[PDB]
Amino acid sequence: LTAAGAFSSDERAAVYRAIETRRDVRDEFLPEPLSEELIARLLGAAHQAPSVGFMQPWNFVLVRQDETREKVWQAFQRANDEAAEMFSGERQAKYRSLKLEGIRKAPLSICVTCDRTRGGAVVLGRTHNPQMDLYSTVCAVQNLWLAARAEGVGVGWVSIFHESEIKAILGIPDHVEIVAWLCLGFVDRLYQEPELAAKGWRQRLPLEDLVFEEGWGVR
Amino acid sequence: LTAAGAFSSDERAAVYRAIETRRDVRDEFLPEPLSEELIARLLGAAHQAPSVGFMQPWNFVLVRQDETREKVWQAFQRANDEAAEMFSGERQAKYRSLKLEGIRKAPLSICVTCDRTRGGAVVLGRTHNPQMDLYSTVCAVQNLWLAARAEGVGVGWVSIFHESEIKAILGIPDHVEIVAWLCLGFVDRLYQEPELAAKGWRQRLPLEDLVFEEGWGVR
Ligand SMILES: Cc1cc2nc3c(=O)[nH]c(=O)nc-3n(C[C@H](O)[C@H](O)[C@H](O)COP(=O)(O)O)c2cc1C
Ligand SMILES: Cc1cc2nc3c(=O)[nH]c(=O)nc-3n(C[C@H](O)[C@H](O)[C@H](O)COP(=O)(O)O)c2cc1C
Repeated sequence: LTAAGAFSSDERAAVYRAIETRRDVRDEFLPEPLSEELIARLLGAAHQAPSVGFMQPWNFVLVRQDETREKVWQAFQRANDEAAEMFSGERQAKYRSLKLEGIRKAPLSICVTCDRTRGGAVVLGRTHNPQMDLYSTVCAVQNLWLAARAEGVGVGWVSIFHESEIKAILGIPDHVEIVAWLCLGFVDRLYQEPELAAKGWRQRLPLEDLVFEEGWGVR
Repeated sequence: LTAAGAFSSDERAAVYRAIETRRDVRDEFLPEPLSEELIARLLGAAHQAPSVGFMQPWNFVLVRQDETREKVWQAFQRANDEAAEMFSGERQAKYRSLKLEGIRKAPLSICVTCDRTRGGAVVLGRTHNPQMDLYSTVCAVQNLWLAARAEGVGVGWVSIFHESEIKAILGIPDHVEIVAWLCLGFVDRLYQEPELAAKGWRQRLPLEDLVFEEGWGVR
């Protein structure tokens, strides 16, 4: 190991700037393809996330064809109407007004998966909670989401669809599970607070109400 | 919604630095207490994470007492004994020589939970994959891991336990699930590559092997 400590004031500020201004983007994606170099940078950041037992359970399928985007978007529509019919009155009306994906518009999409069987028979750290491998994959997603913002690339996670329909589109095996579908593209503008808060779907919870001391429920 | 774009060369480098140099720390934690302000910043960061339907399913149980850390440590050991047992001969010995937690060393520990029933009867984006709320919570963890790195603070995830045991020690309800136990403390030395690689457990996988173009298995 080598010497380490806190970043400089400017370095820490750049770190919190990405964490604080990254948004989940749906409708602001610009049409320019992301350079090959920029993509390698984004995947690299993801590849450096931590992973249980250093399993590195992830795979990334790059999707850049209209044909594929169309099939995925339709799978979204089928699922989204279904989700829509799970609400009523004004909350349903409000649900149908939200943009929940940017699939056909984002010049790039990425389906991040988790190979449940990588790492051999037994994987360190996943001996007691088997979901840790999936969680590892999410860490890879956030690292990319954060790297993306710094590059001025908007990223949007889309989870509205029946998994099996997507695995069919991409040919993903049974031992591999989809963790996320991500829409990517440059942006020249972002919301300053979560879009769902601005559109009145749900507001930011008071952090002070979610922190306990020693025991659950104890402030 | 306002104008936005890529970070400056220096800001981008800072974000990538945290991403590339952060590690899972187990045995280098320092006894020095973290200030309440430093803890607010780390928690603030996590709370800036994305969350399905803006669910914000997380809660953070700060642990700072010797007695709690002792009970939690015993839990770890039992779990870890039965885990080591799952490896044979050569590998088992290697497993046993690894340090997989700094529960007793870390001056601060944080149990990050996910309330499966928050957000109402139905929660946006979580109508097809009921796991999206846990995934959201992992995003919170990764933001805290990254901010912590910039603060010169180390973070170590420990998942080798029998969850039911930890829930009982912290008095966590049935509708709430533990996503992660994070050990925290200042750190002045960090491995230059994942500790498990340096110790011969698993090497870094070749990213080129995990990226596909358009469909699974296609280069
Ligand atoms: C696991 C997960 C799944 C998500 N799925 C969707 C989705 O399907 N459609 C969508 O518009 N947003 C989706 N989101 C984004 C949240 O709605 C978003 O985090 C929040 O409303 C805005 O957060 P932000 O302003 O930090 O981006 C998802 C987020 C997470 C963490
Ligand atoms: C979901 C998850 C659970 C983990 N659980 C443990 C654990 O129980 N004990 C441990 O020593 N490390 C644990 N780790 C850390 C990994 O072993 C470590 O991230 C990897 O070997 C190299 O990580 P780094 O690049 O962060 O150093 C966990 C990581 C993840 C993502």
